[PDB]
Amino acid sequence: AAPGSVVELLGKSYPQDDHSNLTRKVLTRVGRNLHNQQHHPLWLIKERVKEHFYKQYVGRFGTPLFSVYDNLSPVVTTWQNFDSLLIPADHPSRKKGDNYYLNRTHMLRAHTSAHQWDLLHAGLDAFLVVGDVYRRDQIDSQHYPIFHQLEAVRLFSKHELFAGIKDGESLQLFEQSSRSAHKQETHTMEAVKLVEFDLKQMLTRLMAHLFGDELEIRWVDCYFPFTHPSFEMEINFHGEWLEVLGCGVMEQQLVNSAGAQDRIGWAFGLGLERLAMILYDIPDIRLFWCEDERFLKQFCVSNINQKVKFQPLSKYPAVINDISFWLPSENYAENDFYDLVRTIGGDLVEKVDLIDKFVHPKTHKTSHCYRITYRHMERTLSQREVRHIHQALQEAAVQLLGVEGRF
Ligand SMILES: N[C@@H](Cc1ccccc1)C(=O)O
Repeated sequence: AAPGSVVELLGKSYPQDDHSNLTRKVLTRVGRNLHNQQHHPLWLIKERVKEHFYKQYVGRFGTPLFSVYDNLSPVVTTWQNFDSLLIPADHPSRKKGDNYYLNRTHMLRAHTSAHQWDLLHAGLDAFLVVGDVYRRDQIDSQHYPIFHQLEAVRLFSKHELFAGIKDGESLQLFEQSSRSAHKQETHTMEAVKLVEFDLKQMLTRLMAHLFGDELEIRWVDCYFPFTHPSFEMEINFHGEWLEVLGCGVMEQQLVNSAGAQDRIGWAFGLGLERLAMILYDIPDIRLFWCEDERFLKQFCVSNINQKVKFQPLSKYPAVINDISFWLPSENYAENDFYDLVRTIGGDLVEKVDLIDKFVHPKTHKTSHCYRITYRHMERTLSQREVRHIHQALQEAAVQLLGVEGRF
């Protein structure tokens, strides 16, 4: 089960090192490209978004052709994923505990924004990126190691932005003042208000297209290193406000660095599983990855506009088991255990909760106790088979994570 190094992926070879933390299970998902699978719910959202840009977005010059990139390799450099987007070298979004690193220099993209700089650099004014993205996180019905994002970028020239106004040729895109909560230092408020208006009006119309003139949305001010001002859009769903996308006015240093210093732009990044789970009332993110026809056939529509009225699957009983152990001497991350659960338990596991931790005074070691909910999306799980999965996770935690079984 070692080496250890190398890792081979899509023909290329990645020497392992101190950053390397890809699990075999996660790599078996690379290439699957659910966003490209005809009649998959993620493919369906992608197509409806594409049609909206092609038919229903208007510009004064008028409206850009959005070139669509849904087949980019997820293997990116840390420069693509982080530095091109002005993300600081000490930013927590870079933590080994949160990202799948092939090694020091390469990784599975954590967001589709990892392609913004390159596509700008190629001179494109308007583009969509659709792709599988990869993040190390907890286990519950809303988190999965792979999910899918749709990115959009839209640049404006000065005369395009101000095209509707009389003395517009004296209005400008850029100035030299201060950054506020409302604008970057090199942007005029004249420009920012028009870009922000275009961004939100375009997203509101896309949501009305996807959902119907019924839904309740709200804009929440937030922060990203690569846009300013920035927002999340939240949809109220089952009584709770849920974020589905981040967006904002692109940081001018990013746009200038790619070679488009005569442009101002907006960008957004939407979570396809998050929206699909809301649009269709899909209760667990693991359903996107199952091949059960009770789920999948419901999204075979005659055309991408035939409304699908998702009928929820039966829920099957769960088996609950706890697992406690002594942490190794200062070398452990919660997300390592979560990776190992994914590896051994796979899609049998509905969630894992760290329920207890304490330090033992005589020994100085830390104990963790995790509660593991076993529940299959397609069938009832036998006590017998869960017992065997659980015992294997216990032994595996001892061999690989260096834990000491406390149970
Ligand atoms: N990349 C961000 C979303 C985003 C895209 C573009 C602009 C602003 C925000 C994320 O994954 O959360």
